[PDB]
Amino acid sequence: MKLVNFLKKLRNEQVTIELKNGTTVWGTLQSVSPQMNAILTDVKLTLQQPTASDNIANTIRQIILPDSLNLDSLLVD
Amino acid sequence: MVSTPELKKYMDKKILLNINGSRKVAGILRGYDIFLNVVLDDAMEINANNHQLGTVIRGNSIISLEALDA
Amino acid sequence: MVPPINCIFNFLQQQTPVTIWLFEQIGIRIKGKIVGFDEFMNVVIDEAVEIKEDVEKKILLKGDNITLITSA
Amino acid sequence: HSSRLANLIDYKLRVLTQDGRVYIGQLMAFDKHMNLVLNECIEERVVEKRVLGLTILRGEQILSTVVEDKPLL
Amino acid sequence: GIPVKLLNEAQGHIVSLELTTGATYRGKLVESEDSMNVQLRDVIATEPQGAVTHMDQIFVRGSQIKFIVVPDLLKNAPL
Amino acid sequence: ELEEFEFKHGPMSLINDAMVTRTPVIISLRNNHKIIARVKAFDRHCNMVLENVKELWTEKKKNVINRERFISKLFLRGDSVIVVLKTPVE
RNA sequence: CAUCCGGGUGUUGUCUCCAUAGAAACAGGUAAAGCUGUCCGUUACUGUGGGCUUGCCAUAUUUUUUGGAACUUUUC
Repeated sequence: MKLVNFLKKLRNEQVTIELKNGTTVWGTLQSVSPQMNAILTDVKLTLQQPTASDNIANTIRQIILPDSLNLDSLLVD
Repeated sequence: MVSTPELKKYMDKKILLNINGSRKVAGILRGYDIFLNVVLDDAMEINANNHQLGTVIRGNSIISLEALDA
Repeated sequence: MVPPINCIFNFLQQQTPVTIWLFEQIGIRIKGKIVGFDEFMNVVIDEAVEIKEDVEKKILLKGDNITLITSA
Repeated sequence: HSSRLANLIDYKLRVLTQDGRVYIGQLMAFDKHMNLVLNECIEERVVEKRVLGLTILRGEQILSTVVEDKPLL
Repeated sequence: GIPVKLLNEAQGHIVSLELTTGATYRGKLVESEDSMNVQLRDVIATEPQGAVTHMDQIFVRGSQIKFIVVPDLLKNAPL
Repeated sequence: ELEEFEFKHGPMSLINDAMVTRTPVIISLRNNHKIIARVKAFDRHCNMVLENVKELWTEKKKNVINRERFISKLFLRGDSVIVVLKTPVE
């Protein structure tokens, strides 16, 4: 009965997410936790300049996923 | 964390209050709460001008409370 | 013991005027008598007025922004 | 879940904070509130440096974590 | 958990701390709590401007406690 | 339990009421950037998935300059959501 | 002080019965052994099946995860 359950299906996806501090991090998703703790692999983080980190990991404003994902098929239980 | 702290040794004692906004007031701590709200008698704020009032202080905005006399 | 819930019940039956402070805005003030309340620090202030001594004229307050409740 | 935090256990990481500091040091513990304790701490306000030792930073103050080096043996 | 009991095993020694206010105090610990509450004696407060001060007894807040410092010999304590 | 009865009767019932008809919603966010898109699914915290997102925001460098941005999908957490407007077309 | 009747643990060897293909193949050496090198049996990424060492077991309304944030300006 939550949108957090479909977000665990968002694993392996690339997401350029914004934060409450307001940084930019483009990277592939590893896993999604029930409290929104997300793990990123092969990431491109930006604040300052853009700086690459490999294993990037409540402040997330929204993850802007790619348009290649069909949303209604994942939006079912 | 329903266990309230132990201000019972300072109850009915003089206080030097620390609060939000750089606020301080002197008064005798009459009662305590689970959330750290206090009850002060002989309310007198710390401006330099000290106006007597004669006070139920809110808990969260307060930072700490000191002792005038040891 | 004088608990912060046991004191607030005397303010409603006594009908005393009480001044309300701000969460992070000390420049504003509050006033009025509280008829009833709730468990979360909800307040229904009667004769509601906003506190340089420009007193501006029931109100309902959120407990998260309450700072102090002092009788008198 | 909590499978991801334990696999970093006994590893040196860089954890950015909400204030902007990034303390670096090996991971000793992890908690359900995001509370982590670290050993050999070095804060970087920015060209600068600071030496503390063992610190346990809270879950409120944390922004993220990123591992700097692999596990030491 | 290890982050809460690790502070209770440091009691009696001195630890440093950080605030959301920004200033730090230092003093030997009298009590801890599951909230991250604090209790010391003989604090050495220091603001960001650097004004030194004295505070005898101080109780602290769990949310307002930002990042604390523990004794280095307490790193061999078992969890 | 009791969240199901308030889901149709509450103010979130119009989020179903506009979201069922495919109406657009103009949402004023916490970043000082109002959001315009078409909603798909929401939750009790107001974590909403938009389609064809359009933001509007001023700037300085200084004079006022507005800018727009097109987003395909954006599952934005409800904590930044500060005012949601069910503005219907008809 | 001895003798005598008995005992435990370890190791290698041997005998008996059962099983077998298996790479139980090769070479170094000690008081003992895969003690050591090569070596192979399943085989390290998947799907079906078993078990748990497991996720802690589900809190938007005050001390951590549903925001007291947003925005402006000067001094170096």
